Amino acid sequence: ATQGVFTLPANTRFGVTAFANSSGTQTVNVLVNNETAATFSGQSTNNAVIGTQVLNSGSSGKVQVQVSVNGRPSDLVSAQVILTNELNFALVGSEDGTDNDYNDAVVVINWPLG
Amino acid sequence: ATQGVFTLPANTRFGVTAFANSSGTQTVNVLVNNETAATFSGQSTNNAVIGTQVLNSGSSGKVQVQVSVNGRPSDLVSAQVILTNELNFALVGSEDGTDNDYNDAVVVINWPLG
Amino acid sequence: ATQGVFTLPANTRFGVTAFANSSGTQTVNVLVNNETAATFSGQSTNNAVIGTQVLNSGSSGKVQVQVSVNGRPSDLVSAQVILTNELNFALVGSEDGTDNDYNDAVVVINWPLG
Amino acid sequence: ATQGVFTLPANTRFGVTAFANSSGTQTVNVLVNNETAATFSGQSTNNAVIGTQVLNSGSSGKVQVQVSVNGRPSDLVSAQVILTNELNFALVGSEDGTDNDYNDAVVVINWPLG
Ligand SMILES: OC[C@H]1O[C@@H](O)[C@@H](O)[C@@H](O)[C@@H]1O
Ligand SMILES: OC[C@H]1O[C@@H](O)[C@@H](O)[C@@H](O)[C@@H]1O
Ligand SMILES: OC[C@H]1O[C@@H](O)[C@@H](O)[C@@H](O)[C@@H]1O
Ligand SMILES: OC[C@H]1O[C@@H](O)[C@@H](O)[C@@H](O)[C@@H]1O
Ligand SMILES: [Ca+2]
Ligand SMILES: [Ca+2]
Ligand SMILES: [Ca+2]
Ligand SMILES: [Ca+2]
Ligand SMILES: [Ca+2]
Ligand SMILES: [Ca+2]
Ligand SMILES: [Ca+2]
Ligand SMILES: [Ca+2]
Repeated sequence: ATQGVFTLPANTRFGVTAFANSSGTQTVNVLVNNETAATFSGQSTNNAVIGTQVLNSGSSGKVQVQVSVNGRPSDLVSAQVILTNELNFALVGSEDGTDNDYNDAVVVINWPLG
Repeated sequence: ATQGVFTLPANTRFGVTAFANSSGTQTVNVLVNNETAATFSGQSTNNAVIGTQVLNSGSSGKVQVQVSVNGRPSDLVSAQVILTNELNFALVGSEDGTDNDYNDAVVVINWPLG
Repeated sequence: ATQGVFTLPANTRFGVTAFANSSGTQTVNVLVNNETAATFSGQSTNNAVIGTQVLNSGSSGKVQVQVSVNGRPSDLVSAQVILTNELNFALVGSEDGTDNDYNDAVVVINWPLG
Repeated sequence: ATQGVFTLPANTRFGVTAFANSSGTQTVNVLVNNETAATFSGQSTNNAVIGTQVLNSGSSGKVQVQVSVNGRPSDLVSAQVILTNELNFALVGSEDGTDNDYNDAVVVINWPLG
């Protein structure tokens, strides 16, 4: 099944943050309405934040997270969780190799903000 | 925080099912747009299904689950999880006593159907 | 990534219930420690419960859900959610065709029981 | 029900990161085995990261997140989500006022690392 794709309420600000846990340099691309809206690049094996930014879901509300290492797409796992019918978390994990820890690039999207 | 309240897409069919794990008789009430739409009553300490039904979220999409034992409201815990940005689960747990297993009445709402 | 596999606490009773939403007959197989422990078969396009049963996670705690239609494995989506650090839900969705509603066979595993 | 408490596997490294979305200064305290292990303090209404750190769950695996503003405990909401039976997210939201957006202090715990 497709992973890393989330439908957020339209024209809503959200945060996107990425953590790295791999020897390979992680390239995280965030698309809004199928167009790049943010790109984070970094390397860490200690969960360092390689990027964080505030974006707007726009008219479509479509947000997609892509993760690649040296141009090769990583395998993604994702899900959305809503707490008290208000607080949203769009979660993404990714695997660039064979150990399957799926934490090589961890992306967290949260809303609402403010 | 409020628990057991979920905003579903409008006019969408969904399933609601309740399981019981308590000495006390569980009364599960499901409200749609603040009006009763289903009521399940049963007793089991072996996770028996005390009720299952198909409902429609209506114009408001507001769905609220209430659980009580002998007229006394149980304490609720809940959350919504979305898989592959399509499959939805609105989950509710409830505690009628002091052991805090929160499974006395377990309610699962799922959509889409068909 | 692998889906439908969950590690439950050892020797713990859990419930497993399956719902069907497809023209095709759904075959849900539940494995505990890689050995069949339950099999549900049914057909419904109205979220009917095609099976529910209480199982024990055993010494390994490994539980895997398989879904197939006419012998063909469906594509699975899954996740585990824990509420108040006590109530557990192991969720599985499955797609047997091309519309991607992933509800053809919906499986819910819950614990603790009693 | 109690919120903000999570049982992680013993002696496992995990990351904890906090975001702020409130006029009030957020004080996030992380306890491991009931003893303070990290404290973040900051103010932002734009989801700024007020802290991030790597901790070890220790022998007990008990991790608890506390959030307060000017010494007053905020109301918490939380849940744990596991993807592909490997990637873990312990999520916490908090409300310091009356608008109930529960994002005043957002805390994300993730593991495994490396
Ligand atoms: O080479 C990539 C590899 O780097 C290691 O340090 C680990 O983080 C692995 O999970 C990852 O797949
Ligand atoms: O008396 C109510 C009580 O019944 C027991 O059998 C357990 O199921 C408890 O969790 C529940 O609170
Ligand atoms: O033929 C299989 C097909 O049956 C339909 O009724 C729908 O439930 C589809 O989602 C499913 O894939
Ligand atoms: O004064 C506290 C208050 O600050 C505002 O800016 C919002 O972030 C509210 O959600 C928050 O409760
Ligand atoms: Ca890896
Ligand atoms: Ca890794
Ligand atoms: Ca109880
Ligand atoms: Ca009980
Ligand atoms: Ca289908
Ligand atoms: Ca279907
Ligand atoms: Ca607030
Ligand atoms: Ca706020």
